[PDB]
Amino acid sequence: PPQNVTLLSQNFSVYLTWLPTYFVAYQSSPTRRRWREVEECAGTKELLCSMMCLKKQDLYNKFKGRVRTVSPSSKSPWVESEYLDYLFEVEPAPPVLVLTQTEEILSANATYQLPPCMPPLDLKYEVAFWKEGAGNKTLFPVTPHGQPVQITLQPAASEHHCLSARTIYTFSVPKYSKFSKPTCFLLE
Amino acid sequence: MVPPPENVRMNSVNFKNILQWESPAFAKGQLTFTAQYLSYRIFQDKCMQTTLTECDFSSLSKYGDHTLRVRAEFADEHSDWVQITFCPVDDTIIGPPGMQVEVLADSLHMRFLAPKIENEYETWTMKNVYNSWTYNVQYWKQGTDEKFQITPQYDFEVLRNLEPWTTYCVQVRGFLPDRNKAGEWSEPVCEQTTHDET
Amino acid sequence: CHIAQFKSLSPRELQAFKRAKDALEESLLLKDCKCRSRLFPRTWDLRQLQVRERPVALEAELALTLKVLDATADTDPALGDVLDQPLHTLHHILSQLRACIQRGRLHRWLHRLQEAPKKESPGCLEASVTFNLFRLLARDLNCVASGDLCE
Ligand SMILES: *[C@@H]1O[C@H](CO)[C@@H](O)[C@H](O)[C@H]1NC(C)=O
Ligand SMILES: *[C@@H]1O[C@H](CO)[C@@H](O)[C@H](O)[C@H]1NC(C)=O
Ligand SMILES: *[C@@H]1O[C@H](CO)[C@@H](O)[C@H](O)[C@H]1NC(C)=O
Repeated sequence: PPQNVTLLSQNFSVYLTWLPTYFVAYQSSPTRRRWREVEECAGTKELLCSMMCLKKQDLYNKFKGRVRTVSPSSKSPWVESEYLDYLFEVEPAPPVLVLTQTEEILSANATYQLPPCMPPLDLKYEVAFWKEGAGNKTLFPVTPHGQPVQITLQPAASEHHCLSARTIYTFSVPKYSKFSKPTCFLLE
Repeated sequence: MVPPPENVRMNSVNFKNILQWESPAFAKGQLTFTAQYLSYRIFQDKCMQTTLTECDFSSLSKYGDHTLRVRAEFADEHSDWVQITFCPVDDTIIGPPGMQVEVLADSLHMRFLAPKIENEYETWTMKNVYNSWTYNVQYWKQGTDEKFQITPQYDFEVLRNLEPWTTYCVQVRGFLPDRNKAGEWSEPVCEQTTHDET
Repeated sequence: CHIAQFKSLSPRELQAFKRAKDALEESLLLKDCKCRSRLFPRTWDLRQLQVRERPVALEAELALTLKVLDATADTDPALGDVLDQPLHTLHHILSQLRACIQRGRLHRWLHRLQEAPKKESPGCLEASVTFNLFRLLARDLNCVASGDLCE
């Protein structure tokens, strides 16, 4: 009998976590009277399951999921979760910046590892730029995914600068993520 | 019996759509006005019996065409409807962009900030409304009146090989090459260069 | 023809659509929904058609949606308070879509969309196009607007 039943989204994917062999199923909102089992988490011993890129899934509506504890001796009742509308509740992930330098220009390009069944989400990122241990950082304008942010560089000295970025997903309302791990390098 | 509103126009800049009009000559008393927009079903009311000479229509869909009408009302009698048609994507004015300018020796780094849409968000600006947005930059040496044009690929550009210790003024505007529609220019920002060429 | 602008819809418009889908779902649960021979979702994806044929399929789905929700706003005025702005937008997209257009999987699809209003209950069609509302806007319209980049 698993108690905590949580259907959460983290880094462009939907996971189901439960706390006490396990069986997990899902139900689509249009197919309300139909459940469907997960083949990957069939008899698993973990406490989380990937609810992303399922066989007959429909991320364009809300869906719930249920999980029950099983054993060679008994079966526990199903414990369904709350609904999660993907397009409105998905949490994005911080990008990975590809840093290149040309003359006095530093370009910070964002890259993403995205699930294959992901809808065509509108991703933009905000780059943070600052010297290592400054306190005051520099936020640049919101930039589309696929275009680099070009940054003016002072040629003198060789100061340790760090770079960070965060993703902004915008469908009905902007949804911000945390900032990535700051990538620090040797400016010149 | 009641005169209609005169000079009825739609002042729209960056999809801030303000229906402006001038109050006609009336001697019996203070007039009031009622503006309507044609929704999908019927003319819905926006401003009802206001004393102002304008009404906010920024909540309009901004896709497609809208029909707007306004009339003047005094006591129970009212004037005729003055009706206009407004297409936001085509009739709105593209405001000036922002421009951050930095001086670096004989170079000149300028970043362009998009014109903001108040009722939208930072991730949906005027640059995102039009599919063929491109900035348009114009600069000159202060006092020469000889303008030079440049079309940057994105929201950043560098003006290299300039004259040292010389003041240059720069402007930026939106532009749509599919229609050859130009936005308003930014206010001229003038900055002085330093020395030496790399 | 210039539908490339519809890759990114204005968020305020999507907030208006989201209020519509939330309002329709409240009315669909009390009506007689879920009829036999369902049409949405279509079993195949629009990328499996040629770029010039994708607007044709999208037009027939959008015209059905517009026809159903227009009949829904006239049935329930209270429900039409929210559907009004969505209806205006769907109509405009449909107008822009028809400007890009002159027995395979497209013939049978266009056929079932055409032979569904005459052989299905209203509450079913209402429920069928409601759950397909953001499939159409976020995926199908996006693909058609992306032209030769949707593949
Ligand atoms: C979920 O688990 C946490 C600890 O993991 C607990 O504090 C909380 O009460 C649980 N929620 C329930 C039982 O609803
Ligand atoms: C996000 O999930 C994808 C798989 O869906 C993975 O490739 C990527 O590394 C993850 N990013 C994180 C955990 O930051
Ligand atoms: C930056 O990364 C994106 C990843 O989506 C890629 O499409 C693009 O080619 C990269 N380079 C530039 C200059 O944007």
